[PDB]
Amino acid sequence: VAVFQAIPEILNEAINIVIIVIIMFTLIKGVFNL
Amino acid sequence: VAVFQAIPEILNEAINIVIIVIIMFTLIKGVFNL
Amino acid sequence: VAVFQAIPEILNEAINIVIIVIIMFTLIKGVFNL
Amino acid sequence: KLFQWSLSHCLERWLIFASDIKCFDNAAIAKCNKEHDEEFCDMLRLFDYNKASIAKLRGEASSSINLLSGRINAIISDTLLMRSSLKRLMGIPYCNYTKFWYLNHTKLGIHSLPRCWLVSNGSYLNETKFTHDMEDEADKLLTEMLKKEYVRRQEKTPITLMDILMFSVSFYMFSVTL
Amino acid sequence: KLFQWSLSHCLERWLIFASDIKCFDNAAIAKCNKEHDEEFCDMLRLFDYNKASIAKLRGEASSSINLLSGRINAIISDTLLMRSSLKRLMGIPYCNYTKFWYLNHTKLGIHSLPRCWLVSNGSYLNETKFTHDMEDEADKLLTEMLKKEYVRRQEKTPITLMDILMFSVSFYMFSVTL
Amino acid sequence: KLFQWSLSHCLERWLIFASDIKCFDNAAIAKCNKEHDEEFCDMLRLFDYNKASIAKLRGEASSSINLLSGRINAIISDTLLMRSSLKRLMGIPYCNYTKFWYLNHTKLGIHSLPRCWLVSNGSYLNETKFTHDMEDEADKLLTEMLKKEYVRRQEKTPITLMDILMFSVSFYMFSVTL
Amino acid sequence: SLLSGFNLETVHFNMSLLSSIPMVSEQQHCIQHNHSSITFSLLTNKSDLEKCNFTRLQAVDRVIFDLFREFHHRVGDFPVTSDLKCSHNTSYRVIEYEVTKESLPRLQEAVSTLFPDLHLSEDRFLQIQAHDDKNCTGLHPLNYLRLLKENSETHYKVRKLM
Amino acid sequence: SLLSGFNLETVHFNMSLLSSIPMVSEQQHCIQHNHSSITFSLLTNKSDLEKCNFTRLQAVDRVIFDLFREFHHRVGDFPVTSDLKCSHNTSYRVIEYEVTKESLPRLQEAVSTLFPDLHLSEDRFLQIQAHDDKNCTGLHPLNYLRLLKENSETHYKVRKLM
Amino acid sequence: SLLSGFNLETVHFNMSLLSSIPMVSEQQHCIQHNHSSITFSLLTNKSDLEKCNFTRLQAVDRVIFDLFREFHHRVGDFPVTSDLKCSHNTSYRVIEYEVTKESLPRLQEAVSTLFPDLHLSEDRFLQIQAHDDKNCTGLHPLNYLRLLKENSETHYKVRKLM
Ligand SMILES: *[C@@H]1O[C@H](CO)[C@@H](O[C@@H]2O[C@H](CO)[C@@H](O[C@@H]3O[C@H](CO[C@H]4O[C@H](CO[C@H]5O[C@H](CO)[C@@H](O)[C@H](O)[C@@H]5O)[C@@H](O)[C@H](O)[C@@H]4O)[C@@H](O)[C@H](O[C@H]4O[C@H](CO)[C@@H](O)[C@H](O)[C@@H]4O[C@H]4O[C@H](CO)[C@@H](O)[C@H](O)[C@@H]4O)[C@@H]3O)[C@H](O)[C@H]2NC(C)=O)[C@H](O)[C@H]1NC(C)=O
Ligand SMILES: *[C@@H]1O[C@H](CO)[C@@H](O[C@@H]2O[C@H](CO)[C@@H](O[C@@H]3O[C@H](CO[C@H]4O[C@H](CO[C@H]5O[C@H](CO)[C@@H](O)[C@H](O)[C@@H]5O)[C@@H](O)[C@H](O)[C@@H]4O)[C@@H](O)[C@H](O[C@H]4O[C@H](CO)[C@@H](O)[C@H](O)[C@@H]4O[C@H]4O[C@H](CO)[C@@H](O)[C@H](O)[C@@H]4O)[C@@H]3O)[C@H](O)[C@H]2NC(C)=O)[C@H](O)[C@H]1NC(C)=O
Ligand SMILES: *[C@@H]1O[C@H](CO)[C@@H](O[C@@H]2O[C@H](CO)[C@@H](O[C@@H]3O[C@H](CO[C@H]4O[C@H](CO[C@H]5O[C@H](CO)[C@@H](O)[C@H](O)[C@@H]5O)[C@@H](O)[C@H](O)[C@@H]4O)[C@@H](O)[C@H](O[C@H]4O[C@H](CO)[C@@H](O)[C@H](O)[C@@H]4O[C@H]4O[C@H](CO)[C@@H](O)[C@H](O)[C@@H]4O)[C@@H]3O)[C@H](O)[C@H]2NC(C)=O)[C@H](O)[C@H]1NC(C)=O
Ligand SMILES: *[C@@H]1O[C@H](CO[C@@H]2O[C@@H](C)[C@@H](O)[C@@H](O)[C@@H]2O)[C@@H](O[C@@H]2O[C@H](CO)[C@@H](O[C@@H]3O[C@H](CO)[C@@H](O)[C@H](O[C@H]4O[C@H](CO)[C@@H](O)[C@H](O)[C@@H]4O)[C@@H]3O)[C@H](O)[C@H]2NC(C)=O)[C@H](O)[C@H]1NC(C)=O
Ligand SMILES: *[C@@H]1O[C@H](CO[C@@H]2O[C@@H](C)[C@@H](O)[C@@H](O)[C@@H]2O)[C@@H](O[C@@H]2O[C@H](CO)[C@@H](O[C@@H]3O[C@H](CO)[C@@H](O)[C@H](O[C@H]4O[C@H](CO)[C@@H](O)[C@H](O)[C@@H]4O)[C@@H]3O)[C@H](O)[C@H]2NC(C)=O)[C@H](O)[C@H]1NC(C)=O
Ligand SMILES: *[C@@H]1O[C@H](CO[C@@H]2O[C@@H](C)[C@@H](O)[C@@H](O)[C@@H]2O)[C@@H](O[C@@H]2O[C@H](CO)[C@@H](O[C@@H]3O[C@H](CO)[C@@H](O)[C@H](O[C@H]4O[C@H](CO)[C@@H](O)[C@H](O)[C@@H]4O)[C@@H]3O)[C@H](O)[C@H]2NC(C)=O)[C@H](O)[C@H]1NC(C)=O
Ligand SMILES: *[C@@H]1O[C@H](CO)[C@@H](O[C@@H]2O[C@H](CO)[C@@H](O)[C@H](O)[C@H]2NC(C)=O)[C@H](O)[C@H]1NC(C)=O
Ligand SMILES: *[C@@H]1O[C@H](CO)[C@@H](O)[C@H](O)[C@H]1NC(C)=O
Ligand SMILES: *[C@@H]1O[C@H](CO)[C@@H](O)[C@H](O)[C@H]1NC(C)=O
Ligand SMILES: *[C@@H]1O[C@H](CO)[C@@H](O)[C@H](O)[C@H]1NC(C)=O
Ligand SMILES: *[C@@H]1O[C@H](CO)[C@@H](O)[C@H](O)[C@H]1NC(C)=O
Ligand SMILES: *[C@@H]1O[C@H](CO)[C@@H](O)[C@H](O)[C@H]1NC(C)=O
Ligand SMILES: *[C@@H]1O[C@H](CO)[C@@H](O)[C@H](O)[C@H]1NC(C)=O
Ligand SMILES: *[C@@H]1O[C@H](CO)[C@@H](O)[C@H](O)[C@H]1NC(C)=O
Ligand SMILES: *[C@@H]1O[C@H](CO)[C@@H](O)[C@H](O)[C@H]1NC(C)=O
Ligand SMILES: *[C@@H]1O[C@H](CO)[C@@H](O)[C@H](O)[C@H]1NC(C)=O
Ligand SMILES: *[C@@H]1O[C@H](CO)[C@@H](O)[C@H](O)[C@H]1NC(C)=O
Ligand SMILES: *[C@@H]1O[C@H](CO)[C@@H](O)[C@H](O)[C@H]1NC(C)=O
Ligand SMILES: *[C@@H]1O[C@H](CO)[C@@H](O)[C@H](O)[C@H]1NC(C)=O
Ligand SMILES: *[C@@H]1O[C@H](CO)[C@@H](O)[C@H](O)[C@H]1NC(C)=O
Ligand code: NA
Repeated sequence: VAVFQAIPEILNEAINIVIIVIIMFTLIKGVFNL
Repeated sequence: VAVFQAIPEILNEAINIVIIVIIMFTLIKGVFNL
Repeated sequence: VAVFQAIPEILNEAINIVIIVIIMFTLIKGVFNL
Repeated sequence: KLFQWSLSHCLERWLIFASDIKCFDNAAIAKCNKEHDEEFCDMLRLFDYNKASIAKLRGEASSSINLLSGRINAIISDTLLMRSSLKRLMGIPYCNYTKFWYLNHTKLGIHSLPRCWLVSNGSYLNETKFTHDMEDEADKLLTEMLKKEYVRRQEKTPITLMDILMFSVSFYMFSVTL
Repeated sequence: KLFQWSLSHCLERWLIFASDIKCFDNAAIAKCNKEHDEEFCDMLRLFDYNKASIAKLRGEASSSINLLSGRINAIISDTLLMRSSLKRLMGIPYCNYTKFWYLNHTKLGIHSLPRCWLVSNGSYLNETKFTHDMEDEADKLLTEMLKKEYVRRQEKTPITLMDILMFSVSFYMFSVTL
Repeated sequence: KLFQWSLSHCLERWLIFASDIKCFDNAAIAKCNKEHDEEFCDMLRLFDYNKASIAKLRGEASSSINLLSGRINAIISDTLLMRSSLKRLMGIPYCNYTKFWYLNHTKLGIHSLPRCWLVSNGSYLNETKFTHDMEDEADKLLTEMLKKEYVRRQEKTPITLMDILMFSVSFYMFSVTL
Repeated sequence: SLLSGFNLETVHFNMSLLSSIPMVSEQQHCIQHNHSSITFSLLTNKSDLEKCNFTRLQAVDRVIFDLFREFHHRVGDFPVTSDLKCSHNTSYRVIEYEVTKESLPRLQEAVSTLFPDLHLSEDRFLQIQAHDDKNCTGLHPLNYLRLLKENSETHYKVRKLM
Repeated sequence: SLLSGFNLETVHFNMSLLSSIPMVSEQQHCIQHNHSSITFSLLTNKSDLEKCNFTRLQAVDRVIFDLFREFHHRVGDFPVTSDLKCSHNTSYRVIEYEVTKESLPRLQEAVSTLFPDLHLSEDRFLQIQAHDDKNCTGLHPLNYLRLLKENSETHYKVRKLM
Repeated sequence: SLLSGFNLETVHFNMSLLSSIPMVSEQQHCIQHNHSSITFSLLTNKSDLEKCNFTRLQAVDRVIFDLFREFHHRVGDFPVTSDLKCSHNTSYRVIEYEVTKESLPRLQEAVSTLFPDLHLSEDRFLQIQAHDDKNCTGLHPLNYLRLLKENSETHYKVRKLM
């Protein structure tokens, strides 16, 4: 649960938001294949 | 030969095994194209 | 403009040239789709 | 190494806690190996030297205190002791080496290296007068947690393997280009 | 922290510049927090102690100089002062703590931590006699710029997020494999 | 810098090896630039000061030893010398500054910074009594090899270029999404 | 804020096991090494003890000599007019310093290094009494390490100027 | 090269506000703490001042005592034959050291620690004159910190050998 | 294990070229700076040398004075009753310390700092003999640096207590 716990503290930084948005779009392409 | 020599020492770590398995599967897809 | 400014100083190193060539080829594939 | 004197804390109960915790994990004590600017680690060096002198100098009690003259800079930092003495003589809040505060994160479980509870005018400083240090130590805890995780990954992950990953993504892009 | 003595530079105009710059940004002064091997930071500690002694010891002037005996190693590094004295007595170019040169990059805007302008034979050394140090400091500026950028990214980017990125690229390759 | 005193080892044959190696590469000596807690580097500072005093103080032999009184902390670490003296007086194995062991990896070719061969009871310690230190130094060699490789890559690779790589993978995924 | 999630915990060291290092209890004006202790009392009456023969004190009671030696070197050049009287006695172990007007600055600058709240006054005596069984309360090494550092660095300033 | 893009800039500290720390102006042979200063003059004539009573000087003028104390401890064991004469005067504040043949090595090894270009000569006097209003020019703490470090580390070597 | 692949190699420094720094050969009880050496011999017979005039020794033989000065300061306050006899001779250079009962502790605490295996005994003399050509074997700077550090830090403890 360490991954989830750290996320709220430092979501402000832009780099972190940009990275997360890229990860989410990758999952969306996976759903598209299915 | 430095690449091969370092590999035996620290193959125990999971991350390293996961990375190597991904590399091997990439070569397999290359063979499939051929 | 920080990204562009740093580039001339250390373009000599091979790793940096290899990385840049890979980035350029990725853009070329994007143009091919278009 | 941190424990130079004692050669072949939790067992001997060096630290007393009011919170019901009885010991610190070995990593917590390791956090002082290269930390000569914190007085908690200096007291750890003093306790290590005490164990070593109890073991190797049990015979003569005269030598056990005739050796501490002009040799304290070997065991503890002279700079920290003299800074404490000067701040005490100037009236500035100083570290008297007695009380050590450390931020224990309840959820994540990580804690910070205990820092000295500065004392001024014969009374311990109120929490409200070093809360800036507490906030700095919390931010330091988060940043150093992530930095230490990166340091350990670099220590035990082949950088050549990472470059091979980069080249693998590269030629996978080359493959799907066709 | 760098400023141990003064507790609750630009405002008090500690630094004099011939270039028309009036102050350094807080990060420039922060660059000395863990730098005990540079005399510019030592002079910063001396000015901080001067502010603290002006504030807390304004009453008696006798104590303000009766406390500096055997307590300078608390404020400044003894090693640097004794190295300066020894180099001066040997004729080697030494740092007399007066002139400090720092490389200001005009375009990128970054500057280096001011280093001591070594003095030999009663005259400041010519630029041509430490230009190797200047080139080393320029290379250090570039390398430490990139290193500091990496350090800050590691400090404030979840390494677990990066591993999730790696696994995301992995299963995206798995997806397009079909 | 490591060599403060001598200004404008292999050539002068400072180090004697029984293994037929005649010198260390410049990086091996550089490994002491910021290492004040190892006695091999302290002896390197002593040899540098010896070269400087042979050059600049060849005239009067009286001054060459009238200057070493109260100025050794400039050349070598006082803490290490006093720790050696205290450990010697307590019977603890101490470093007498004579023998230095370093792990030379035959295949990879990297070696470790020479550490002091501790001496107890007038005889050098047997290998079996510090083999834990040898194992720690081997693990340190591997970890610090990978850490140094990462440090150099960060020093000479634009982090902005890496972020551009991340965004490039991102929009390549966006492209193949269509 | 950030500190809301974090909790403040207090760590205290176990000074009872610091037998080797001498510790200074300011609450009882006591320097204790192992089970041996020396108590600093501001007596108002003059004892009948003879002059201090330090070779004899070393031969007879090494414990008390070792205990007060750093304090005595922190006192520096004691005035000749002032009387330093040693018991030279195995059981009743007492070293009495006469707090004369000339001697008061040095003795105060030493006790304020060891026991900041001990205010020496003129026309009195500072009796250091050795006890082989007194367990002093409040023992911390800090003040003794300060004494050692002051002795090593500022020995010159406490010596006579002529 | 790399240095072509970079520019060399000079940083100078503002020593005028270093009131607490004593500073040493070698250009005027002056040690100044706050507004108080002591000037080292190589006088060629013998003053009529009496012998130095340092308790009286401390009682009377604390400023001058504090200013010259580190220098005096750097001089070490002054020869008895040599004459150290103190004014003990609130207005005309002067401490004169006789530069005898026996005393010249110590006095030179002290002035060369403070003022390297002051070459003391035999058959003269070193007058330290206190001024409550003289603003000395060239004040830097460096030499006084060197004096303090030499006093703390090498006090033994400046004491008499028998 | 990990250490199986790695090999243990020994590095020894070349002390022969350390001409500037004095080195201490404990095998020959010798302190050598450059080609000059001083040998510490426990003589059983009393020499006819006169009392030590250190100004004259400095004027005459600077080499021997510089060589033994740190050791002499490590001896501290030599007893007046004990006899320190200097040759004051260019060729036969000998400084003899009388190991009296009172002087034996200081001389032993100094030789054990320099030469731990030299056990001084009462009713003897410690002769430091200067040689301009003796090449002593086993020269390491370590003991002389220990001597310098002990002199700088613990000079107080080796001075008389009254
Ligand atoms: C370090 O310091 C300590 C502390 O100061 C010194 O210890 C002191 O040592 C003294 C010398 O030995 C000693 O004096 C003699 O001690 C004996 C009695 O001591 C015990 O009792 C006293 C209290 O005394 C009273 O009570 C007892 C009974 O309880 C009676 O016997 C006494 O008479 C008194 O009524 C306690 O304080 C002690 O702790 C002991 O328990 C006796 O030998 C001796 O008494 C003789 O002298 C008296 C006057 O001095 C006299 O009144 C009495 O009648 C005795 O006279 C006999 O002996 C003399 C020769 O001396 C002779 O001429 C007479 O004809 C007759 O035969 C002394 O009192 C101290 O008592 C003792 N103090 C303490 C507190 O222990 C220690 O010596 C010192 N170390 C060194 C090396 O100097
Ligand atoms: C710390 O050191 C300083 C510096 O050395 C000491 O300061 C000195 O103190 C002396 C003692 O008090 C003092 O001597 C008396 O001072 C008075 C005059 O001082 C002023 O003038 C002098 C110059 O003197 C000339 O000019 C004035 C007028 O401008 C005339 O009045 C004088 O006669 C002279 O012509 C300046 O230098 C000072 O700065 C002052 O401005 C007088 O009280 C006194 O004069 C009497 O003595 C003279 C000889 O000593 C004599 O010629 C004259 O006629 C006077 O004689 C009267 O008094 C005597 C008793 O002393 C009596 O027998 C006679 O019958 C008659 O009534 C002195 O000159 C110094 O002047 C002063 N120096 C300086 C530079 O300030 C200071 O004391 C010392 N501190 C301590 C604690 O010792
Ligand atoms: C630092 O210490 C060193 C070491 O102690 C001192 O060096 C000593 O200095 C002495 C004073 O100058 C010196 O004594 C005179 O030296 C001369 C001979 O020295 C050589 O020979 C001796 C051995 O002597 C024997 O052998 C030689 C021949 O080989 C014969 O000539 C001798 O007679 C002996 O048989 C070696 O040890 C030296 O190394 C030298 O090679 C002579 O001038 C002189 O002899 C005279 O005195 C003798 C008794 O003292 C006497 O028996 C002899 O007959 C001579 O008498 C003549 O002179 C006297 C006046 O003195 C006069 O009354 C007579 O009528 C007659 O004319 C001395 O022996 C030491 O020899 C020398 N020692 C060493 C080891 O070198 C050094 O001085 C000192 N430094 C200072 C500044 O004090
Ligand atoms: C500091 O103290 C020491 C030691 O103290 C001694 O032991 C204590 C336990 C206690 O009993 C003390 O009273 C005692 O002195 C002092 O050193 C002693 O000094 C005395 C006096 O000089 C010596 O006695 C003399 O020693 C010689 C023989 O050893 C000889 O000169 C003398 O004998 C001749 O004279 C006597 C008469 O007095 C006569 O009986 C003899 O037959 C002969 O003619 C005399 O005995 C002690 O031996 C010394 N003891 C030691 C251990 O050194 C020291 O003096 C003192 N310091 C000061 C400054 O006072
Ligand atoms: C260093 O200086 C101090 C203090 O100096 C004093 O003050 C200065 C401002 C200046 O005025 C100096 O001249 C002055 O001395 C010296 O300490 C003083 O020493 C003297 C001499 O011993 C003392 O005077 C005596 O003190 C006692 C009473 O307090 C008593 O013994 C004497 O009185 C008897 O004798 C006188 C005759 O002289 C007679 O008038 C009386 O009626 C009585 O019989 C005499 O007054 C001072 O009190 C001391 N002052 C202080 C403050 O301690 C010190 O001696 C000197 N050091 C050296 C080495 O010379
Ligand atoms: C330590 O040693 C120094 C120097 O030693 C000197 O040189 C050595 C190489 C060796 O020869 C020694 O014997 C020699 O002393 C000593 O300093 C010397 O001290 C003496 C004695 O005081 C001085 O001699 C006197 O000096 C004055 C003139 O310079 C004058 O007082 C005397 O002359 C009068 O008396 C003589 C009779 O003795 C007579 O002949 C004259 O005509 C006149 O009336 C006398 O010459 C030396 O000059 C000093 N030398 C130096 C270089 O300073 C020092 O005393 C000694 N220390 C101790 C504690 O003993
Ligand atoms: C490095 O050089 C630049 C360019 O000269 C400096 O920028 C100046 O900054 C001062 C202070 O704010 C301004 O008054 C000037 O107008 C600026 N000049 C220009 C041309 O923009 C910069 O401050 C220098 N950096 C350092 C650390 O000295
Ligand atoms: C200090 O240590 C001793 C010995 O281990 C132990 O018995 C004691 O309880 C400790 N003190 C405290 C207050 O915990
Ligand atoms: C303390 O005293 C005890 C006996 O009471 C002894 O066993 C122990 O060794 C002593 N400790 C020291 C450090 O001298
Ligand atoms: C530290 O200060 C506190 C203030 O109350 C005090 O209780 C404690 O004993 C002090 N410790 C020392 C060693 O002075
Ligand atoms: C030094 O500081 C003072 C006080 O802030 C200021 O007035 C003065 O101008 C400064 N000196 C220089 C040369 O800038
Ligand atoms: C310097 O003197 C002034 C008065 O001139 C005083 O207000 C100030 O406190 C003094 N400063 C120090 C550090 O003693
Ligand atoms: C430093 O050296 C220069 C050389 O010209 C000199 O002007 C300056 O005053 C010196 N500073 C000190 C503190 O010696
Ligand atoms: C020490 O150095 C000298 C001078 O370079 C050289 O000749 C000598 O061989 C060296 N000693 C050893 C034992 O290698
Ligand atoms: C050592 O002595 C030689 C002559 O034998 C001289 O040339 C050299 O300078 C001396 N070295 C030192 C460091 O004094
Ligand atoms: C170090 O110890 C060894 C033990 O045999 C000895 O041979 C060597 O000379 C020693 N060196 C010093 C400087 O004591
Ligand atoms: C003091 O502590 C000791 C053990 O260190 C114990 O035997 C004794 O009872 C305690 N109390 C007193 C009053 O001595
Ligand atoms: C020293 O005094 C003499 C004799 O009075 C005088 O001629 C000379 O000018 C004075 N020198 C100085 C520098 O005042
Ligand atoms: C010296 O500086 C002070 C202020 O520190 C000022 O009042 C005075 O005018 C200046 N000049 C002189 C000559 O005293
Ligand atoms: C000692 O070494 C020197 C050179 O340093 C040499 O000339 C001499 O022959 C050697 N041997 C002796 C016995 O002096
Ligand atoms: Na020191």
